[PDB]
Amino acid sequence: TAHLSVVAEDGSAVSATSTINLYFGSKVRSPVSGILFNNEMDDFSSPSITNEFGVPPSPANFIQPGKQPLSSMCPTIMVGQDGQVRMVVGAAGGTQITTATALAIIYNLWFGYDVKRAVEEPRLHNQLLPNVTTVERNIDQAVTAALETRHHHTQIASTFIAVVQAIVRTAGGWAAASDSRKGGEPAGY
Amino acid sequence: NHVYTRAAVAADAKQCSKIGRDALRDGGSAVDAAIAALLCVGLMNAHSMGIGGGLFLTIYNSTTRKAEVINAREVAPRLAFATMFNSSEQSQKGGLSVAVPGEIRGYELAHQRHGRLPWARLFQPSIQLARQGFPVGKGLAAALENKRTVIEQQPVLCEVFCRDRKVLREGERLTLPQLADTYETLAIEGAQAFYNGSLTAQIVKDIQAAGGIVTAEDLNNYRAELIEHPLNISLGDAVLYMPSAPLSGPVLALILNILKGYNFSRESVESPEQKGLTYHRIVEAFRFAYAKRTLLGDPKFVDVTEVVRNMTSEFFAAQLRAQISDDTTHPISYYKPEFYTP
Ligand SMILES: *[C@@H]1O[C@H](CO)[C@@H](O)[C@H](O)[C@H]1NC(C)=O
Ligand SMILES: *[C@@H]1O[C@H](CO)[C@@H](O)[C@H](O)[C@H]1NC(C)=O
Ligand SMILES: *[C@@H]1O[C@H](CO)[C@@H](O)[C@H](O)[C@H]1NC(C)=O
Ligand SMILES: *[C@@H]1O[C@H](CO)[C@@H](O)[C@H](O)[C@H]1NC(C)=O
Ligand SMILES: *[C@@H]1O[C@H](CO)[C@@H](O)[C@H](O)[C@H]1NC(C)=O
Ligand SMILES: *[C@@H]1O[C@H](CO)[C@@H](O)[C@H](O)[C@H]1NC(C)=O
Ligand SMILES: [Cl-]
Ligand SMILES: [Cl-]
Ligand code: NA
Repeated sequence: TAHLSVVAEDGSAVSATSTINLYFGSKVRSPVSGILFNNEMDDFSSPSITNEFGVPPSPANFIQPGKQPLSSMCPTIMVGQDGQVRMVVGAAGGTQITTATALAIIYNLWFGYDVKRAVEEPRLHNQLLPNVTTVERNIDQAVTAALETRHHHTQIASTFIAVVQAIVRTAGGWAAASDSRKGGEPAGY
Repeated sequence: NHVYTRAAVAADAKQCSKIGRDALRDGGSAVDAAIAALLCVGLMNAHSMGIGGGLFLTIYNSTTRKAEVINAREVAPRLAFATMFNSSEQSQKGGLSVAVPGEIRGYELAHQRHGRLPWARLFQPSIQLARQGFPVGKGLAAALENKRTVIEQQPVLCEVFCRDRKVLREGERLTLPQLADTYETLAIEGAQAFYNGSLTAQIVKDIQAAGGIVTAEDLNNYRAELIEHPLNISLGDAVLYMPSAPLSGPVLALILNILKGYNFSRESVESPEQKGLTYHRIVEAFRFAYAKRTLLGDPKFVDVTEVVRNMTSEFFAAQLRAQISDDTTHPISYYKPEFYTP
């Protein structure tokens, strides 16, 4: 999944998230066109497939012809009362997209972290099922301890949690950040 | 630090951010830049997204002060049915796992509404990149290593993703010469080439040869959808615009609405005592918000009106915040996950 954020000179903005689903999608590449086809049908629930111990299939997200599968994507634009864009943000990372987009917003809007810090700051994730809190490797260990004494079971992410690209308006203009977890860099003028 | 006085593009590959930026500098709209950059990410991160997939755009016009969403996510083909898969492997690999791609119809609709540069101009830099090739980046390299077995044993994939029968490594040159030709056709003939034109029969042939059920009628009938009223929530003096179902805007809205009632500030993280409680409260808000997620689905097929109304209600959020205990987390049932509407 890839997330892109754009702000143009006139103050208009686009937050766009795109996906073929799993790595290399269906693994079907056209030998003629070079197109690699998605495996987005895997984002539907199916009555016969169990993905997680003790989690039933979700009938709201069963396959029907012409239906779109549920997605964790959330390309967002925050706009101020004066009509100017404040933040353009979104993420890649499966079910971690929604929590990581939440964290980037919390980090910048409420904790006061600048955009690059909001993107780079360690993240954590819990999606209720499974019943575990995943934390990234470099999270403040005082956070880990505060979670564990409150009976959360934590586990450390083997790689990282999500990828966030974001632009935030500042007094200096538009501050942009691409996540080092993936190695992107913004560009502008 | 990437502060910019006029305009900015943040993509997950440096060269694609620069392609978006160049479109802006040449007089493109934010939509032109996004499309030109997305076409490039489809090459540099071919394992992640591209014209075989689907996308959502949230767009905001500074002049009208209106936001809109373009829905170009893939759809199940007309021949699909609820019991078509019996294992995860069936739903994940092969032609039967393919949903009807929406990416190019999405770019077309966005460009029809908001484009300033010619359509062909959006493709030009990517056609060059695909022909000259580029060093494999960190993300693609990791995905190639993760899928090495599959890649190496499938000649059509090993054709572009291997060097001497082994997967490419980070820094090695990848060229995408068939995609370059496809992008050139799209640039010249338009989006019609994909859905009802010179590419369509070959798309159907490739999907069906791999065991799929996508037909020409599926491609012909695919439509991106304009959503004039995206989901929004109020945060302080700002409005957050995001897609509703079938995307996860309602989950994000519920997380932020639960948490806004704590009035977090820089003090919330100033000491370990405060920082620990703050992160506990964030995790609990996630747990409450995900409990409600399993009721969501495509709103054309499932009635989600009440679910989404709750998930975006500040009062509903305050009822959930009142159940967050500052001293403990709770078992799964406490958060009332639901699989059917109560
Ligand atoms: C799964 O089983 C159902 C009922 O037997 C059948 O209609 C369907 O074709 C099966 N799918 C696959 C991929 O084998
Ligand atoms: C924004 O809206 C204004 C007023 O309708 C319009 O003139 C302009 O074309 C719009 N910009 C884009 C990129 O769609
Ligand atoms: C183009 O569209 C019409 C009806 O949608 C159909 O008769 C024709 O086969 C289509 N062509 C392609 C190449 O899909
Ligand atoms: C937020 O949500 C709805 C659109 O359905 C509406 O009540 C209101 O106009 C929206 N607010 C803004 C600022 O768009
Ligand atoms: C919405 O929330 C109210 C309580 O605030 C509850 O009575 C009702 O069950 C909820 N509706 C749905 C569809 O979840
Ligand atoms: C989930 O973790 C919590 C936190 O300790 C615990 O109370 C609960 O028993 C666990 N299991 C379930 C099924 O909720
Ligand atoms: Cl990304
Ligand atoms: Cl190719
Ligand atoms: Na930066």
